[PDB]
Amino acid sequence: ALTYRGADISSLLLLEDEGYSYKNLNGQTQALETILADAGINSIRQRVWVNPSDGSYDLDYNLELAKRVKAAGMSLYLDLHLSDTWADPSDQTTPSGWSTTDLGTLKWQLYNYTLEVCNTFAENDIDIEIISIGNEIRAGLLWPLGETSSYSNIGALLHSGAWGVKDSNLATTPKIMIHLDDGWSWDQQNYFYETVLATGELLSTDFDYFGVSYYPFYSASATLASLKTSLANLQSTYDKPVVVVETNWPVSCPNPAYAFPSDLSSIPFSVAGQQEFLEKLAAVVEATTDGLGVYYWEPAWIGNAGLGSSCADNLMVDYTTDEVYESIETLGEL
Ligand SMILES: *[C@@H]1O[C@H](CO)[C@@H](O[C@@H]2O[C@H](CO)[C@@H](O[C@@H]3O[C@H](CO)[C@@H](O)[C@H](O)[C@@H]3O)[C@H](O)[C@H]2NC(C)=O)[C@H](O)[C@H]1NC(C)=O
Ligand SMILES: OC[C@H]1O[C@@H](O[C@@H]2[C@H](O)[C@@H](O)[C@H](O)O[C@@H]2CO)[C@H](O)[C@@H](O)[C@H]1O
Ligand SMILES: [Ca+2]
Ligand SMILES: [Ca+2]
Ligand SMILES: [Ca+2]
Ligand SMILES: [Ca+2]
Repeated sequence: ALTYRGADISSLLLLEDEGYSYKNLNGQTQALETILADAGINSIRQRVWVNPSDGSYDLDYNLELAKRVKAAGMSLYLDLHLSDTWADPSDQTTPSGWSTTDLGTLKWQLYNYTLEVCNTFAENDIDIEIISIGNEIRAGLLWPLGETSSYSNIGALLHSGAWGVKDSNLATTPKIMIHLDDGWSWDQQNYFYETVLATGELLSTDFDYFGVSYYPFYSASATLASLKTSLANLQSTYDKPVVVVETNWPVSCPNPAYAFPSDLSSIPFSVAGQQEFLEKLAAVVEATTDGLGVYYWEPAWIGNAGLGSSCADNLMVDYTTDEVYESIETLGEL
């Protein structure tokens, strides 16, 4: 098995608030984290926002959710969006209150944030396994100061964030991840790290794990073969372990906006499809020297079945009954 077989279920507490509830494989209502834990899912990924208006995905939200993850027996991976809202390669909005004008000041705010996110978690007695300094930061983070016009700035902000983690009172220090999208592209992956490390503002010893996203429905170049190479090259070149931290496969996709990659076009859009996909992905990752795991993105997000894609349903739960699909078991045995 993979060391880590996970899911990001950040939406859970918001969805429980609206009324919703989940059924296990045997038709009995049960808390989603216990259902998942029972399937072999050993790790839960959670997105963190800094000061969202309505408190979605804030620190308090995450402590509430992480207690339940801890209780259930699973490890915790915090995905620091380092923003008040969605962070991705086309939106990296600096948190309100943080500097859009002074790097010296933004670095301090970031150090303080990671330090004290960590110290609060240590205070509430919750262990953190993985913390990412940004979500999908290939186009940088904390705009404008960390836009890709300044890899020197990005490198320096990462160093600040990492150092807040190291300096916290966590009994065990979380493994620090840098997370880029387009995991399949070695040129994208390598370009970021060589350019940033070349500056000398990020040190190789500032972080522990590579994270990558790997989605099949945003470009026909996302071949399993291209991912195998990207992952192997990241590891050979920089001597660090690699994790696929976000992936989906549709159980229904009638109007894709992009051709699926050539080595995945024979996989159906069904629950069985999801399993075959996850198995083929897991094999790539098992065979990568030091390939530690796979996390599915938002398997249970009722009312957002498309999960942002041009595909109709990417969930691992039946949204007509709120019952989890068998694909959850395949995820847990990867
Ligand atoms: C540095 O980072 C923290 C983390 O976001 C910023 O928010 C402040 O966090 C501290 C530490 O958790 C809070 O203080 C603590 O509050 C609890 C409950 O009231 C109390 O039991 C602890 O003993 C401690 O006082 C603080 O309230 C919170 N502040 C805000 C405005 O939310 C902090 O502000 C950052 N620092 C700067 C100077 O920007
Ligand atoms: O509700 C959809 C939501 O998707 C967000 O993006 C997620 C994820 O956070 C990213 O890390 C990844 O690149 O893509 C997925 C969507 O497939 C997005 O940031 C939001 O704007 C929403 O569309
Ligand atoms: Ca609640
Ligand atoms: Ca069974
Ligand atoms: Ca079980
Ligand atoms: Ca730009």
